[PDB]
Amino acid sequence: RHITQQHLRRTAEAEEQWKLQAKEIEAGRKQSFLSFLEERGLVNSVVGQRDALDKLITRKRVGFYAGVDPTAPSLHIGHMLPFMILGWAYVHGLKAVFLIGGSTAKIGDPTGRMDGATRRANIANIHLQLKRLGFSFEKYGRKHGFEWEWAWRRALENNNTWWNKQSLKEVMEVLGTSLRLGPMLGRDYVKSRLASGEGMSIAEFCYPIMQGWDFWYLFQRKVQVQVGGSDQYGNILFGMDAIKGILKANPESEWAPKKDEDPDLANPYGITTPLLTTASGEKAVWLDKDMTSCYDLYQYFVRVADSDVERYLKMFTFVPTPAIKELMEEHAKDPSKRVAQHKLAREFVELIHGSLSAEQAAKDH
Amino acid sequence: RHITQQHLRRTAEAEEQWKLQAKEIEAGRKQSFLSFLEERGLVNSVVGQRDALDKLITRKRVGFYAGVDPTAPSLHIGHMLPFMILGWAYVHGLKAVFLIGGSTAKIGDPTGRMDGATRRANIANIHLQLKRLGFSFEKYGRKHGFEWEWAWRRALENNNTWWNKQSLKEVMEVLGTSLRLGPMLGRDYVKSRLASGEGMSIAEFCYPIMQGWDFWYLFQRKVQVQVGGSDQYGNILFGMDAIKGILKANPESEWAPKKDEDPDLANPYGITTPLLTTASGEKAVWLDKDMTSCYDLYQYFVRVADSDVERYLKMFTFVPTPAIKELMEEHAKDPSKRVAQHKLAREFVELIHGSLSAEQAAKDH
Ligand SMILES: N[C@@H](Cc1ccc(O)cc1)C(=O)O
Ligand SMILES: N[C@@H](Cc1ccc(O)cc1)C(=O)O
Repeated sequence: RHITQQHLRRTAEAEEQWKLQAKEIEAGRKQSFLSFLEERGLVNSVVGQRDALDKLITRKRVGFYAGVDPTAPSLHIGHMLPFMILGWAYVHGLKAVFLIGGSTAKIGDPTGRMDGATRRANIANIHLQLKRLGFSFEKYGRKHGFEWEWAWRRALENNNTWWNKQSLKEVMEVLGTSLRLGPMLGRDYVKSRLASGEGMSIAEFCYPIMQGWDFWYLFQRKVQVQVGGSDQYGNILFGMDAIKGILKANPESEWAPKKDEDPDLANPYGITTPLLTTASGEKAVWLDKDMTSCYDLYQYFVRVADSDVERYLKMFTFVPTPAIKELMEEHAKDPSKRVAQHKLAREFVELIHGSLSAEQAAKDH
Repeated sequence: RHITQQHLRRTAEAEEQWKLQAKEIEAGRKQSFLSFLEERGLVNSVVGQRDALDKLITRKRVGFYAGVDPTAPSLHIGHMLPFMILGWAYVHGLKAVFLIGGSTAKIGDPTGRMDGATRRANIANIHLQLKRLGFSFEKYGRKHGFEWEWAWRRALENNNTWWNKQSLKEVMEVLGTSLRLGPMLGRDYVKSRLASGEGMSIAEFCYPIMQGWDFWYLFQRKVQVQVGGSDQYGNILFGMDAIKGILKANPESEWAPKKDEDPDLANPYGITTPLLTTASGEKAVWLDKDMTSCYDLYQYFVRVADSDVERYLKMFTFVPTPAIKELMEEHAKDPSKRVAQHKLAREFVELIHGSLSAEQAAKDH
């Protein structure tokens, strides 16, 4: 009854806070969120106009989301950089949505290229890991630290929440009529797999459509930025162009920027993170304690190159940048003792497995 | 309660009648249904092995269906040949399904290449025309004539009965994973429209998938033969190969031919009718009295070439073939008087607009 009143008031107050903060940033006194992500090295590139996205985040309490296909029994450190971004986003009052690809995983992302019983277990375990990684980001966040507010928004979703019932009709009418075949047949892996004679299924060919429709679904629900690994660039761009195509064809839409509104504030954007390598190829260190014990995880992060510990510290921890600047000189004193590698490992193992587990692994090694 | 008992008994009796009739045909004493359709010139070609389809129809009380996309405010004589087949099928105890393309028409069949308000009216009017064309086939049938039985089955469907809710997920999993992209990109109009730079939408590209899924939906419901115009050959073959692909990948399926069962009795088949021309191109004579009065329709069929009145009589009427053989000699007496053209016109105008209207138009002209 009157709860809509309280909630609406709170919303207004949040908007005020964001407008003041926006005056701070845009006048120069405070650093924008995108600039910060860059100084942490979590931004491999922006899908869309970079300054337009900085403008969006500064002017608007928007939402971010990253998706993982449960094609692994557990997460590994490779997935963490998008989530790091989400983490940051969350503790900065922006909405963070962790998405599990329940339906998309049954097809498999054909970039850059299984049984159900296994896949269901994978879904369950990763769902647990992200459910606890949320609260973990809250704890770890309020320690460095960020004051938890009522405006903070966190969400864990599984896309088959809507693919269990999403009509093919609606997808074809709303989105299918906007997408053009030629451009899609221009995609890299489509050219590759058609040239090789290996080919594809129609299901595989329609994967980026399904992912774009996840993006659209979350777009109607205040999520405007999609975050992913570098490899996902193509899928993210495709998403944006998809949503735009919808708006450009339903200009009367509840989400289309009707003049005189700034289009940069209504459009979708993307962020791609760097790619981690084991001095050779991509990434395998799990986050399931039963596959990678806390001692083994810690052990992995201890043995990080002296050349890399800076970027790694900026990307995999919440420690302030100045504390890193000083810690790196204090490390330069005697690099023999892994001064930085140890802070890194302890920080991350805490972020993943808890503070007690982290200090246990630390005292051990 | 006990109504399932009565119905099941009736079903058994029908199966008996069909088995006896099948002994008649296969021993030679009676003509098969496919052979009959051929002697009427309604069979331009068979999609699948012809003798296998003859075998199917002879051994099994299967179902037929033809689809029309409401992209015209009314039907025209061009649509009639598939329906003629259906008509025959119906009056022979086989199931006949007339399908309106409520959803497919919103996309438009891209072979061999609009607003909603109009399209809805089109749907309504064609729905009326087919609803009355069914009862019309019953009347006209029991006049030549065929004894109406309890086993006779007739149906009028609109595919958005299931596209209003059909999940994209189910289509992709069941069918999308079987379809291969390369072959589809080999389709004629896809090569044509990609070469020209005109291109397509994804919705257009997925049209034959939707139509194949209509075929699959009706396939689960005892309909095994799809009938269409010659132009629809590609769409029908694609349908068959689609259904087969489903069965070949779900061999445990309720509809897959598990040995030792004859696959020819479990597979889908197609029939394509000839194409009508106005001595130049395709077909425009409507069946709506408000667009083509009974006098105008009759007038069209009166002026048919003497060279063509035989095939036209075999295809557009239920008159027995011998009655045509004699009527064509009685016509050869004095071709000046349109002896055959008149029987043709009267017959068809009766089949479409009623007996009284037919005799009115006849006495007029
Ligand atoms: N494509 C991502 C998973 C994903 C699933 C759904 C999305 O909406 C986005 C991303 C991967 O393979 O890791
Ligand atoms: N393709 C047909 C219409 C149709 C629609 C649905 C079907 O399942 C079959 C046919 C036409 O254009 O005339």
